[PDB]
Amino acid sequence: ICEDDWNSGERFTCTVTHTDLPSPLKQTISRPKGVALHRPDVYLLPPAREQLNLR
Amino acid sequence: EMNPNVNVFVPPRDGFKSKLICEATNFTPKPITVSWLKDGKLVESGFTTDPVTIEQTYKVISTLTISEIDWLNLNVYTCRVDHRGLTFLKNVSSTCA
Amino acid sequence: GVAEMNPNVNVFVPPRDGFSGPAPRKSKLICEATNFTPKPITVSWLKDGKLVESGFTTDPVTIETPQTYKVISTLTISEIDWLNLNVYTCRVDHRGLTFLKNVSSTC
Repeated sequence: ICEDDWNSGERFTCTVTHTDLPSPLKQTISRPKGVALHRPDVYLLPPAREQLNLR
Repeated sequence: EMNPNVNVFVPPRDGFKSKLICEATNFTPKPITVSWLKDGKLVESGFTTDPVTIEQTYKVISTLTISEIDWLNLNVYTCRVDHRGLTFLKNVSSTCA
Repeated sequence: GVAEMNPNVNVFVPPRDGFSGPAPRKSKLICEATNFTPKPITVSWLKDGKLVESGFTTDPVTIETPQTYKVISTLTISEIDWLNLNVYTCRVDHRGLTFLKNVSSTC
């Protein structure tokens, strides 16, 4: 799938052909639109001193 | 002049490439045209026509070569029968669908 | 007056809408075999272990490098017996070998 074809918001559903289920299932896999872009904030949490005592 | 009885058989539920038989017994006169369809589209090749036998009535059958993958995906195989200008259609699908 | 093969049992069943006519409706069962030589097969129908002696018509064996043949059979059944989940078996006797194929309408 082209990169430009995914950002346009198209319905890409896959189908299966199995003998147990006569009716194929459809799974809607589409990227939701209208969302915003937020800069992620990375924080590092050092381990507490209560764990280093156990060694 | 009587209307032929169109009957299309289906493969068993517990498995069986299978074949499709469209019987048109108890029909008159002897000439009869039998074709096959696939999801509303014409079929070029992949089927044969057995010679008409004698059961006065006759017996005409047709064999279609299909696949297991293309049969359990909600596909309609209509047996179009043209008899004395009358087009007979029989839409079939999966019983367990 | 040298090809020895085994028959392939193929049983056809009516669909959920294959019954027609005045009540009770009736249908047909077809048991065909292809790609086998010689052809000692005798058409026999078994309904839940009971031998059927009426309602069947054995058509003559036609002709389809080994020489293969094909046999087409027809058995008259009833809609009432089909709703009771009755297993139909097409008995095949090829050179003494017994071939069975149990079919039903269970999904």
